[PDB]
Amino acid sequence: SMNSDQVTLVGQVFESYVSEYHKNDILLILKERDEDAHYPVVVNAMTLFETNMEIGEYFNMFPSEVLTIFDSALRRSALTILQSLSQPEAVSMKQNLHARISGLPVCPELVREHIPKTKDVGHFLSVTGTVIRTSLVKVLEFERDYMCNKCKHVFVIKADFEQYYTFCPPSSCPSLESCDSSKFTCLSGLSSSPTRCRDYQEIKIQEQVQRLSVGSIPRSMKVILEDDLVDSCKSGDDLTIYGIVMQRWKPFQQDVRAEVEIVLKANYIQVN
Ligand code: NA
Ligand SMILES: [Zn+2]
Repeated sequence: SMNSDQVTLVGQVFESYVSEYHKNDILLILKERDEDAHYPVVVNAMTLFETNMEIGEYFNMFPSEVLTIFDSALRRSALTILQSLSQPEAVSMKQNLHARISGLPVCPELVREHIPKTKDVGHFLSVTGTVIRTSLVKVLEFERDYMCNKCKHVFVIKADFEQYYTFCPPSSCPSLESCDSSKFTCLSGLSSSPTRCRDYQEIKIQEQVQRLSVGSIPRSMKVILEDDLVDSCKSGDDLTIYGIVMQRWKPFQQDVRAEVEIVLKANYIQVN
């Protein structure tokens, strides 16, 4: 992963870029009414990567974690802009901010007309295709709260995207004080204290045979939409999808056969 030295520089370069080129974009988000909704901030990667050389290297190396760092810099930039207003009570802070990457440097390794292959797993790139199928939006739980039997420390576990958002019970207390306790209790179903549930949607895109590069039989691909990306396209649209190539899988069981799948975890959708 990245050490604190690299995480600091990444967030600080992004924070200054946003606070200089997207000041009004954050102001409009702050001016919105619904505080629990998810709001995007769209950024041109090409212009961003030109301000700093290391930011583009870490992004292409650790896209998932760099995007997480970007979201932390958006909340700090939002709170700074909010505190600069003469009447900060006229707007409301928004905690669900997502950095959505658009405009990658145009090159064959990042902008694709074909379905990415196994070699491309883990990389952030764009795929252009046509929507052939959309599913209904589903509400899914992505985090579950637990507590320690010895310290009463409430912690959370993350649903594994690669295993279709399934949870695995831990056996180590992640409290600040080293607890040897392996006994924990599940608090997810006992109450609905938070609404930590996300919108989820699957679409199917296919290569466009009307393209010179696409041969006779086009291939298809599942794209996962989450948060504010759901309901952003319909069957028939021409989409350019920016995101991370990933593998979802289910192991063999007693009577069940295994299945592995290459999908695209969308980060931005551009309708053409
Ligand atoms: Na063709
Ligand atoms: Zn504990």
